[PDB]
Amino acid sequence: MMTMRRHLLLVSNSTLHGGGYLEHCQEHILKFLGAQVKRVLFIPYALHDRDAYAKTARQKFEALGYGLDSVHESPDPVDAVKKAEAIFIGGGNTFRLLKALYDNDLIAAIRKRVLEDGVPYIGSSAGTNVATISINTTNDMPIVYPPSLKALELVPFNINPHYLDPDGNSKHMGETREQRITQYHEEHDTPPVLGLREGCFLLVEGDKATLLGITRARLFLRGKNPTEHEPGHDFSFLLG
Amino acid sequence: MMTMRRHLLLVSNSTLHGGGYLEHCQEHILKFLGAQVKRVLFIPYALHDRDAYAKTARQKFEALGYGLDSVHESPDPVDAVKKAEAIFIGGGNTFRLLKALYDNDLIAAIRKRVLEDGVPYIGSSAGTNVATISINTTNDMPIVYPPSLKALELVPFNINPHYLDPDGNSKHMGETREQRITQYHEEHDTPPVLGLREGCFLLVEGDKATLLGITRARLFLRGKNPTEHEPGHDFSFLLG
Ligand SMILES: N[C@@H](CC(=O)O)C(=O)O
Ligand SMILES: N[C@@H](CC(=O)O)C(=O)O
Ligand SMILES: [Ca+2]
Ligand SMILES: [Ca+2]
Repeated sequence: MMTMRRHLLLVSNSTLHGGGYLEHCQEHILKFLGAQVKRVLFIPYALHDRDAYAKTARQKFEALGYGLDSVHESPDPVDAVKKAEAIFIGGGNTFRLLKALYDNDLIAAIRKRVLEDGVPYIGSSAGTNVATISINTTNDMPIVYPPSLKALELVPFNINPHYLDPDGNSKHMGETREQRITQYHEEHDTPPVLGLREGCFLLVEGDKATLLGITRARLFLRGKNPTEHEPGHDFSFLLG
Repeated sequence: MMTMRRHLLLVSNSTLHGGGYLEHCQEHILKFLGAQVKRVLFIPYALHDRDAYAKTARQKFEALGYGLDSVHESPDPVDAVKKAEAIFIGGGNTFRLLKALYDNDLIAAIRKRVLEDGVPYIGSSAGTNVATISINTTNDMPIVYPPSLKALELVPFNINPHYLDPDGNSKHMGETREQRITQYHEEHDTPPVLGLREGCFLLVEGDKATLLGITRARLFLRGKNPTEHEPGHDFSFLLG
């Protein structure tokens, strides 16, 4: 089971407006990884310029006291995952990210490292999407075609990051985020969808899940009214 | 070739705020279908309640002087397409729509009816997406998984419907529509992306294409600055 093995920090978004990269969650990253993790394995696949992405993430994690290895600089990404002390998958285009995880044979390897070996996993945004059962509730454009929407399944429910309340000033006739999720929940056997607004994130420790941050999360359950939850809320019931 | 065979009316959105279903484009529908088309074959697959969707579309098209058959009430959808005088694919969830076109074996049948038999095609929003080479530039959530993102290819370029200018009042850190398309244009061999704002639509007659409506279209070319185009603009250069 998961009880003493699963460690996830699932961030909705990397940056608050006017703030620094990972600044709003930097204390939680520090607590989550702890003092005994020396190096973090970064996965930059969600963005096109992997070199510049790794440089940005390395600057921040080195400022936090961690070395940073990018899997795109490893000659054997599978081996890099098998040796990682901690894994951070950054945001970007979720379809591009998931296809690249499949293309580099990393789905099973990351699953084993996190769920069986207890290696801590950080996701930001698209990296949070691929931590879930599937990317059915990403906001991103399908710029490439992954072989499946199934992802790492580190948790069995879906997440909608960057969750956005409807705009009352708006005459735009496109779907609201809630309307899009409602349509998902018309399809067969779909699981709960956790809408993490920007500024909030989910800490998973075994079979415990906790909302952290400074904003509310909107939970979408199939056939039910959406419910709103304050930082500190216990989401353990979403875990098996 | 296409010169005297292809007839498309590609609408960005069905309804102006405060207006009626297809009201803003109803005159163009009338000119496009003409007086000799008696019945329109409707494809409601983009929405979950196909019965209610067909009822809504039937009310409008009957008010415009056309009978309406919904392919979801046909016992052989392929045969219904082969006999259609005109085809209208309505908006909804583009992934759900495309998967259902594939599931009902309608991609080839619709392609033949439109491109070889000269049958007029109307798309609205998601129905405009599936008229293009692929649905890579839909705004919709991947609530189901079609076998491919390739669509009808009635035109060889991509369309982004409901195109939305960035919000200057907004502190939301999610991608702007332009940022999403730019990422598409980082992938290999991608074609032009026509951003149809709400209120504008594309009329295709053979190898001629014209912007119609009351709003501007933003054209995205790979590696180039986006360009803005007024109603009446000649987009024929996007066609082969
Ligand atoms: N593209 C987003 C993910 C999403 O909104 O689904 C990000 O990684 O920032
Ligand atoms: N879901 C939209 C299509 C899109 O925005 O891509 C519609 O059919 O209205
Ligand atoms: Ca991010
Ligand atoms: Ca529509």
